[PDB]
Amino acid sequence: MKITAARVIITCPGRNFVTLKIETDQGVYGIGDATLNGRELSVVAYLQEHVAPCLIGMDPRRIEDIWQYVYRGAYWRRGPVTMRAIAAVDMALWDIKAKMAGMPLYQLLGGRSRDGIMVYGHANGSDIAETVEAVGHYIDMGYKAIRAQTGVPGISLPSVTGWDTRKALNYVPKLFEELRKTYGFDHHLLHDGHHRYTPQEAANLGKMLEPYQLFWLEDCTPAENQEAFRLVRQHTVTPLAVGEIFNTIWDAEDLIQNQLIDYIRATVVGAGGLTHLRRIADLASLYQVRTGCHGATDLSPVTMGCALHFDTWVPNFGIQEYMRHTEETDAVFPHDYWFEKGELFVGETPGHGVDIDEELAAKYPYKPAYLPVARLEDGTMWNW
Amino acid sequence: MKITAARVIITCPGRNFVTLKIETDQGVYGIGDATLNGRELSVVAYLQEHVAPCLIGMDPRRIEDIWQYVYRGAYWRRGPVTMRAIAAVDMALWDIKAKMAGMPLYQLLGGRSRDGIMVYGHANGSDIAETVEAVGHYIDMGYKAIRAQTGVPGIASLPSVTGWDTRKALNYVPKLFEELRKTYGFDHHLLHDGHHRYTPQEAANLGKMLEPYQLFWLEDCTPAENQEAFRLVRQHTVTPLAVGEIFNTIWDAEDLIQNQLIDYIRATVVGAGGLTHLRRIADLASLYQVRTGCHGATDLSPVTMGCALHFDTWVPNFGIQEYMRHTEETDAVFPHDYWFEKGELFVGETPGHGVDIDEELAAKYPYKPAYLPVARLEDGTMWNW
Ligand SMILES: O=C(O)[C@@H](O)[C@@H](O)[C@H](O)[C@H](O)CO
Ligand SMILES: O=C(O)[C@@H](O)[C@@H](O)[C@H](O)[C@H](O)CO
Ligand SMILES: [Mg+2]
Ligand SMILES: [Mg+2]
Repeated sequence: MKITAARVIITCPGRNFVTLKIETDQGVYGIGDATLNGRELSVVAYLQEHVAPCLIGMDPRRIEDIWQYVYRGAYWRRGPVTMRAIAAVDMALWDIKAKMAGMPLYQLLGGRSRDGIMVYGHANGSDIAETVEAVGHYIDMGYKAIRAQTGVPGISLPSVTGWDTRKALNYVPKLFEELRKTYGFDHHLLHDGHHRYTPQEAANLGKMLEPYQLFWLEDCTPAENQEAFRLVRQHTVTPLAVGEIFNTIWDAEDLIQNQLIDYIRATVVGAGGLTHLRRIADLASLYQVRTGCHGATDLSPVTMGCALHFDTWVPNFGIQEYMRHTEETDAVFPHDYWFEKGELFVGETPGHGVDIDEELAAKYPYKPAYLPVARLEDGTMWNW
Repeated sequence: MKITAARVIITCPGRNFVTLKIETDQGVYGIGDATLNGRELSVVAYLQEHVAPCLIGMDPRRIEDIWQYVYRGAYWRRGPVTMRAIAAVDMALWDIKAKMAGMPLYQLLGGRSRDGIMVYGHANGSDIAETVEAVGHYIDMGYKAIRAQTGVPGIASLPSVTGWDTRKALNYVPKLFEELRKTYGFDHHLLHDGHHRYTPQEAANLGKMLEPYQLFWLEDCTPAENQEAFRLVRQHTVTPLAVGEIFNTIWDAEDLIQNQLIDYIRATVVGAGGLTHLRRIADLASLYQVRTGCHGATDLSPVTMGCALHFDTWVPNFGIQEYMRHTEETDAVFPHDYWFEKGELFVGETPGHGVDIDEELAAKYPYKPAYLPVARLEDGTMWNW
């Protein structure tokens, strides 16, 4: 058996999405997500100009060998661009293998460990009053868990957002106090610090959030230096989550082994496919750390398909982030998974259950779009 | 003052090179290297399609701000492609800054700490005898330091596949160095590149066997994604350790340095985010007496070498600089102010990093796909080349 083509397909039905389709001399084919929000074309070139030509002629059934080949062979290892390409390949290969085996992907990983996949919604508001109402809305819809984010009163090319930590420190804890007073403690409440705090400030925020029993406080402080979470972990029992921007297990080995986090957010597209995410989930499992896969809209339905198959099997499953795609996106990427009363469900279609309608995809041309950047009040470049 | 253009130039005068040229509304312009061997076009896209557009209109004098902007603004941080793009931008801006100051770059970093820059050459051979001969040649050319690599007897359009067997290497390599010292004595720095082929225990074993031959260093003995991998090596041998040519940020070497597991950090100006970031890596290293030993193979353009030599000229904890000669064509395409003489490199007094690019001449050498090799164990196992 041989790979006869590895094509990259770009479409923009609501936002940019890059897909890889691996074709074989047998007919069966597979697709993988390679979308890197804000730097999409870098992965396209990585795949088309470099990886693709090497895949031709290889035996697609050798998922592990090809993963190692693309990972080690690159010589310059790890990285956002590099791992996205590897993930796209890995996803396409597992898709092919599941199809050939005639089973939905989760069966190959080890079968299902659960039925539905708990997810959390995005309750946003310009202020507390508005955010509180938004959480009520997600509660009405059947969500067992809701992430609450609020604007802080007083706070194409990349947009520029402002930030001031002291204002956030004084406001955010009031949001959650109001949420608990209003809705009680029967719901999982989450918060994304979005890399804005130093370890000490994160420790301060976490301790102030303790009486509100949050499901987790995410990406509280930049994690390039994994020891950064030590101070936070030492000063608070608020659950900690991190990892959406991670691309390999090395970005989290110390956070996990030193028990500095409760949820690992790495995704199938961000951390090199099922092959590598599995290793990350395994290490986490040893320390009772659970999966809490990132799932914003900049991850295509292909990723969500693969993520749900993963979530259906993984023992130490924690939760799955869920952001709805547009109708156009859903048309370009027909899939076998659906939402129902706060839970996602993966179908029984062989492969990861997702496909790409190339003809329809061609009707939505690439359109550049950047993620925002943040600056402090004095103009200092900060973390968005 | 504003950036009016940030163009990417591709040329292949002997091998592929990617260059970024930042222009301003003041006449002065700067260039930086963005070459990532075997994956060149991904950096071209990263820069061309995403970063360049954002640079238009920014104040080129704000080197730190722009570095932080591209580094943090990317959201998805670190990585070989990401850092190569950032390094190119940084090099071009420091180049512009030094030109505007009317001084060669090293003056801005803090002035020269030395005259010449010691380099080491590449003595290779298919077997010990041939390799011993090559070392003698390099010694004849006046090299004070020589890296000696030998093929082991029992062991470009697309990735070539090379074979590997650790046991055979372990039995053969120590004999190379034993022969070298017996033939040339100990009045020469001798270096060896393990090139990621060994596990930590095997590297400890190799290092220990090499101890009698006093090596200047044993480089990249074992994969370092897990910085703890050098702990076993360091605890079992006194042979000096070097690592880092494939690193792209200070976070790839933080623990290696602070836990004193290495003696030389090999990170480069193009691999680790430019002068701005490499300086931070050098500063951390000096606190533990770790010295610089910047990688410098041919896949790094003269723009990188120029920047590296300015950095080497200033940095106090300088150790050594790798030097692989570029082809005449490459030297013609990239006019530069630095030269070699009796085992040392010297950077010139030309304002900026002293390097430039002849765009008209560069256009005469079309890009040509070329990959690095891959290695597989005897049983077919994908390994580290
Ligand atoms: O946790 C989250 O949902 C956010 O961090 C993401 O929306 C993130 O900002 C985007 O995925 C970046 O592309
Ligand atoms: O230390 C060295 O000289 C080698 O490791 C390099 O030639 C390396 O193989 C290449 O620079 C990779 O592009
Ligand atoms: Mg987040
Ligand atoms: Mg090397």
